[PDB]
Amino acid sequence: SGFRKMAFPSGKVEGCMVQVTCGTTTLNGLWLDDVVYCPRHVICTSEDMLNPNYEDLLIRKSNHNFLVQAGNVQLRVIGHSMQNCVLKLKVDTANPKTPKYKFVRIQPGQTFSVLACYNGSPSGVYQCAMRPNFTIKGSFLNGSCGSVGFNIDYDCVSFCYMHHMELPTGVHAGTDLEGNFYGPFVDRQTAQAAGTDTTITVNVLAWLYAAVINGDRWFLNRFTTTLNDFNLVAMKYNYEPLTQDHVDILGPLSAQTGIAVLDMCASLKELLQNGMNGRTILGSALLEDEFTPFDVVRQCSGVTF
Amino acid sequence: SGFRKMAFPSGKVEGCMVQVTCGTTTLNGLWLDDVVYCPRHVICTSEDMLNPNYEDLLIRKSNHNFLVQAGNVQLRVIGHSMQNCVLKLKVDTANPKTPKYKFVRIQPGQTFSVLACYNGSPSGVYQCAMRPNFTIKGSFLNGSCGSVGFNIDYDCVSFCYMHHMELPTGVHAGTDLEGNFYGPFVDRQTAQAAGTDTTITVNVLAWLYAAVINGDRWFLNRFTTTLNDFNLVAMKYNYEPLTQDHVDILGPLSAQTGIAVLDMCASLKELLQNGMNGRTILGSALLEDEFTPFDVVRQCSGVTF
Ligand SMILES: [Cl-]
Repeated sequence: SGFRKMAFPSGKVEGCMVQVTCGTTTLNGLWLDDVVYCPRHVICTSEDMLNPNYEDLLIRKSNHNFLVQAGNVQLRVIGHSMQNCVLKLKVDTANPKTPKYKFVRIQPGQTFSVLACYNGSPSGVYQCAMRPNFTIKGSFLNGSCGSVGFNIDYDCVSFCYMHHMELPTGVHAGTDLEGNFYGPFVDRQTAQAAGTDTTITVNVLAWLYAAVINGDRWFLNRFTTTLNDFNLVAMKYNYEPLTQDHVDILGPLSAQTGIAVLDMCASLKELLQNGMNGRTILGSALLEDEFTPFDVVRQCSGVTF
Repeated sequence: SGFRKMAFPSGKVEGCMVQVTCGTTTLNGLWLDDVVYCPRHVICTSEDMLNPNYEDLLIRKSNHNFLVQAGNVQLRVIGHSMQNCVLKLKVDTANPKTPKYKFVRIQPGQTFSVLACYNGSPSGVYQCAMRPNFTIKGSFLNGSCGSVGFNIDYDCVSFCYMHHMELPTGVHAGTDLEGNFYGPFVDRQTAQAAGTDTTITVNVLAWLYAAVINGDRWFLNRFTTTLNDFNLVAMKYNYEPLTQDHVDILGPLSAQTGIAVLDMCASLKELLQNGMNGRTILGSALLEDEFTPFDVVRQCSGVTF
């Protein structure tokens, strides 16, 4: 029993964590086959970051200006290129430990695991989620850029994130592994605006579905509701509008528990209106929306990757 | 910035996760050099678990009855032995990926990371803590026995836990890697009693110290206190009594923040007496005691293992 914030096993991605240094700025990289993917603001100086002309700055750099080291071995950088907001550094060697992998642009609301790294050296792992406003609330210090997010399905590591910056709000922003920023964010140390975040409704209902499976059943009520009436309570509380596709995604869970989705929506409706009353569901005095219905089926199924 | 529940990089321990099967019961193992350490209730049947005579049961087993497989390769079990509540199975081979390691019996209150495994296949990782009553609140399903807890310091993997059973309370119990159960628990499917747990005080004060470093400063007050008066508020709320050694351990943090320990104890004292008032500290509406003062210095220092 028990529901905890679980993260995918990090070993496969650890082997690909390298260190890239251009000038004084040193950040992390990801070595898959003969390319080392790193954030492109490695080429900026201390006075370039408010508005860098990344093109001209890179035109001054050559291959030998980039210093890639996969731990203690140094890699001969034989090509350099810029895709969007990342640098793709061809190298003479292919990572012997290159996992079977795929690059993916996850949809807002889907969860992944971060291997927070500093100087190419893995430090630890934790599960973060792409918020509706394309931000992630994680744990990053200066030198964490390049730390990639990822999922693991059976044997494939589907990389989906790379940390780039910390926003004024305290949350963080990154790109996919093609360099396209999640959200409206650009890699320049400017005051950027993270939109009014919302609360992933399909994920709070799935974490409540988990509590029922793990003993916490006090929220379950006699009431019911309509999909539109819970969406009127939702809009008040700045929750994500619920669709029929959410109901169908939460179906497998709704059957293992025998509770209808719209019934669980009444129990949710009534937790928002009357609060928590000092009680705890699955160990939290708040409502948790960082578990997708797959994370709930997975931990309550004993999946192995 | 940001404080998240981080877990050590799992790669080094993943290579040592194997599968041990005796009869129908299949559980996980840990392969370090030429020994495979697994929970000893692998030898029990469906009608042996209320009160197994582990000695006689093992006397009927031989080496060939144990079926160890490190993934797809099968290991020739050449010796079998019982240390306390674990089985130590000598094998013809040494794990090529055996990390530098040490077995450790952690003290109640210290934290470690669990690589929850099923059928020898790592599933995911998360940070758990040995509660004052020698229980751990984690995420375990049938088949998770053998999942080892561990810490990583620079390069050494200091294994400290192995999951054995789920208690009636819903929490879980395990052993060190010598087989000695943490707590009063015996490996027999009986109704066992987890003592009245307490709240790790040195760890709530360190997670509050973290909030100050990461922006949350509303709990900080003008009041102060004595070490004995906060221990009288502590005993009321079933918190762990605070000692001078706790104060000295929280010293490095108290200096980076400029706030005295006993001052933070007044802010704590006043969160217990008047509650949280619906506010959140570092993202939780409760008080978190699963971060040791090292976990706070580590995440706010960018350590790399
Ligand atoms: Cl909480």
